[PDB]
Amino acid sequence: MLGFLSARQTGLEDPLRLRRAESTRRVLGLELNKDRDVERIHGGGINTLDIEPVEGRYMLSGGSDGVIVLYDLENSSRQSYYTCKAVCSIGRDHPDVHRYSVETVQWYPHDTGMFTSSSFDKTLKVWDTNTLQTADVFNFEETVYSHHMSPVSTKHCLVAVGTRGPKVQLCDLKSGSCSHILQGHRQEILAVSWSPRYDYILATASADSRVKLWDVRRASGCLITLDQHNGAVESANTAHNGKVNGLCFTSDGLHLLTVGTDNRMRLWNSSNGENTLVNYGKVCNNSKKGLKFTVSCGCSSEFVFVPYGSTIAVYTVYSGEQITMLKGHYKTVDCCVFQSNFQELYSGSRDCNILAWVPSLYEPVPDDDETTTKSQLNPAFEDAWS
Amino acid sequence: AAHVIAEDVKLLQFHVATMVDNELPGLPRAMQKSGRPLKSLKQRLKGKEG
Amino acid sequence: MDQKLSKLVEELTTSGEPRLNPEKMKELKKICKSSEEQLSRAYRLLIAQLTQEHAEIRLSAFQIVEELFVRSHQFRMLVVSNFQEFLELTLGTDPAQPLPPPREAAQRLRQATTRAVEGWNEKFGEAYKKLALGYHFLRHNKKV
Amino acid sequence: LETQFTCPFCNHEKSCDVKMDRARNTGVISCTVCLEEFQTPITYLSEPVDVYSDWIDACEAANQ
Amino acid sequence: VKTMKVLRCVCFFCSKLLVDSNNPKIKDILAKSKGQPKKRLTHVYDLCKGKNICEGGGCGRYQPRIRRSGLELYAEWKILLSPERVHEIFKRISDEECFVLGMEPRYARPEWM
Amino acid sequence: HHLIPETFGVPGSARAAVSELMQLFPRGLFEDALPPIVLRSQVYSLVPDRTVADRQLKELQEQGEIRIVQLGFDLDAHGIIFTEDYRTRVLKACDGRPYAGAVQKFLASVLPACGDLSFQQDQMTQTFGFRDSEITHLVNAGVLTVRDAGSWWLAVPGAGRFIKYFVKGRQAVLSMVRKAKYRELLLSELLGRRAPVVVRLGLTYHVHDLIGAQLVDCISTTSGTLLRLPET
Ligand SMILES: [Zn+2]
Ligand SMILES: [Zn+2]
Repeated sequence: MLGFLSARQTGLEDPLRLRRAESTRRVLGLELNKDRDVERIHGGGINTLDIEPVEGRYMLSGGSDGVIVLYDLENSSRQSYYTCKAVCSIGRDHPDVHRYSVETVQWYPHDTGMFTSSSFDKTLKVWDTNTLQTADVFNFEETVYSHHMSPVSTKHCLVAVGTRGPKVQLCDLKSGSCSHILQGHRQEILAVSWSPRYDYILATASADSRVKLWDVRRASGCLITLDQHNGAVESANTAHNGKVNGLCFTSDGLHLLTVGTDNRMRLWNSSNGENTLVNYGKVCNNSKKGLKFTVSCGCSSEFVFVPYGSTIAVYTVYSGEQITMLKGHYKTVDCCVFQSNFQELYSGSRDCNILAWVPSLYEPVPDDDETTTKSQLNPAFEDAWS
Repeated sequence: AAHVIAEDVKLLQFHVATMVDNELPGLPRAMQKSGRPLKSLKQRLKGKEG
Repeated sequence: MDQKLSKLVEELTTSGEPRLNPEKMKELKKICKSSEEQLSRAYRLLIAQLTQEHAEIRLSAFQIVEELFVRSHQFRMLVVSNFQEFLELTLGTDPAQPLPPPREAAQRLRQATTRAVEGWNEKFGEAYKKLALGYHFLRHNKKV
Repeated sequence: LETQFTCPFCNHEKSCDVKMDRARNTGVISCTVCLEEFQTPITYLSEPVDVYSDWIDACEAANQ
Repeated sequence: VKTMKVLRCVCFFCSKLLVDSNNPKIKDILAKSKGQPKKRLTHVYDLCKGKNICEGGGCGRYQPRIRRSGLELYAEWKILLSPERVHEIFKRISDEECFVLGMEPRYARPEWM
Repeated sequence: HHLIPETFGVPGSARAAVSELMQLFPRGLFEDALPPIVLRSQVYSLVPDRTVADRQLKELQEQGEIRIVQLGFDLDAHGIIFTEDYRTRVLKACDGRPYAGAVQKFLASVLPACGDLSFQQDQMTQTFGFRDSEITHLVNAGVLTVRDAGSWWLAVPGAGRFIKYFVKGRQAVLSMVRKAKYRELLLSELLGRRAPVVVRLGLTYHVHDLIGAQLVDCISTTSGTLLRLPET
């Protein structure tokens, strides 16, 4: 540390280096609930989490109960230990509440005043955050597994919806259009994800074992089908020997991660679909529904956090190296989300907990001359062989 | 859509089937208008009158 | 060393007794106290012994775990690090992996585990976060 | 009678199966999509549809 | 019914017989069933019905568990078995192998069904 | 030395690994009819960095040193075979057989030029000029097996004997760990134990597979390497 501080003060190293090094060290030090609980509002499993992109203060949660909960993550108490309290909820008393489990919540990418929700009740809903009233509602023939709004598109406001139907659907919130379908897939579409680099490029994953990249401006059909063997454009390509149930672009958009029920994670070049041949080993993935997982941002290494049964596995994206297993939950983890500002990970599970994983690099320090106001050696940490 | 083409191949299969045998156990009879069943090639060949 | 640990944990867990032999358990405690490496191998032995398809071996190994959990921080850390599997092995929270026969020993194991875990929750759960989560999971979500 | 049911939580059709553990007089219904599970006491007269009905009733009882 | 029976008698991948033609238990059939093709098929079928692996020569690949429902076939892993590709595997059965199925290929190759 | 090491708290080649594993293969068990097969899993037991292993294997494929074949008994079941063994054994098996000329054509044309695990009918018909009857000759030879209509895996003749022995041996050797005390077994003790009659391919070959497939965890001990069933 003191070396980094000296090098920064003297301009020997760019201020980038201390910042990225310490961010990486913090990710390596994640510990369960060290400073922080999250308030138990849900009665069911936590299907989905989304941290607000503007300030990172607020987290939406959706669950198998159909409830949507909005949490405040900032410690506005003066204590070193605190609870992330629920600001407000769309509970079962609300008229517009979802009838069946809520499978994706996403903030509007450009300000916090609106958010979107989807559910196995075959709806996509648009919510006014200040009032928690729906502004628009879209209905579908089939249960929605996933939806996404483009994180970078200013030009268009399209929601991609993946359903049990074989056709991807696109809803235009500006016009209210929901007629536009993409017709290339053959089974249920389990994950959809817009490129963070390009306004118009949508990745889609399906139980047909295919990941397809689309340019939604075109009348032409899809661009690229990912072939895990690298050899041919559509006739037989598969990304996994199983269902493909999760997508995550890397934070630069240059690669796409995919996870599937073959228990493998695979890294792809997003500009042409080449399998980069990074091998992570067995990544346990039994999930028959979409799996949400996340990369880090702003670290010296790009990490990926992936549900691994009841654990969260951490890998280095490019090296394939398994770094740690975060070992908290009692049932399968369904989502995790990364707070980029402070390198804190939140995780939802079918055990109904939301758990915070927080960098725990060192303890509060005593003064040895104190009587009892020290940083206490609690007797729970003591042996008792007598 | 895959389920439409599945249902259409299923219907083609049913018609090619009822051309040879219109006395299948677990499927509806092929019929003319006014509802009379069609005579298949099997019923042409089968019985004492066949 | 390791052979003595092996023989002690066999003679304790093949015993079929309703309670531990105090002298052999004193020897096991002495070994565990003598080396973190041997305590770690004792944990890895007992968790494996708790897999045995016979309820009296599970009951014996659980009684050893209960005796050691009160007595070392490192053993508490180890046990709590796998508490999900431990509870599957000792309360049968997974209906695909139920407790083995006999029922008469399984009822002893289940009661003793419930009592022990509630005691550990009161004595340690505020320090071991995953233990308090486990207790809540039992009480509210498996409705124990 | 039907022995496979629509999940009350995830709305997937024919996603729930019943395991009749007669020896312990208990019945477990489990959804393969969301792994929500419910346990009810069963009698020798009891059948999969009685376990499913008990689960739907317990769900509507929890909505109160 | 013949389609189902022949599928249970050949490798779903290499289209060789699911039992060794050279085995004494099949040379028994080929002696005791000359000119009796239906008898050949019946005795080859009741040998093959218990196999699950192509080793018996052979590839190593496991085999399905086909079941009829009306006019549909289900291949156990629940794949509904297409008539195409059933054409493909039948197309690759050798004339010597289908002769042991009792299907003289000069007159009734199985893919023609 | 004084800044970069502070950034975070965190050599056998695939060619060497393949060449070592290839000697564990019992050639006489198959009358040498099979070319020696090494599984991709076993390579990861000697080259623990799976990414480096896979990339070096891909480079050996591009030099044409090795063939990768899908063995179908599991999703990841890839056999690694030296091209010259494969070519020699297949030509020796084809001598005077009726499919022989198409197999000579395949080994003279497709395999020198393609690394693929599978071929589609478009390539086979138009790029390499195979007649549809020649694909039938290749399937009779065992060099292809039907993947799907108009598509085929590259295969090894007689792989069923190996695959049978491997699948049963794998379950046997894994049960030797499962049944031993604590589910623990020291590797030196296992390799010293009289192998089951089920374990026909040899016991070291299987421990390298099991370790590479992550079916067993190695734990290092003062007593040496210890096998365990993984917490999974
Ligand atoms: Zn469900
Ligand atoms: Zn075969």
